[PDB]
Amino acid sequence: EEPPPPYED
Amino acid sequence: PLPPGWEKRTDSNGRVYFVNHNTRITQWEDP
Repeated sequence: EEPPPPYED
Repeated sequence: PLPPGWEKRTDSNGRVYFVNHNTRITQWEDP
């Protein structure tokens, strides 16, 4: 149960 | 080792996740 980080550099 | 449409990005300290620029997605998974 972990979130992914959002794609935004 | 990634086949690069994917790029190796680590999250701040440890962990690498494979991220694709074309689909614009960050995955913990290696295809």
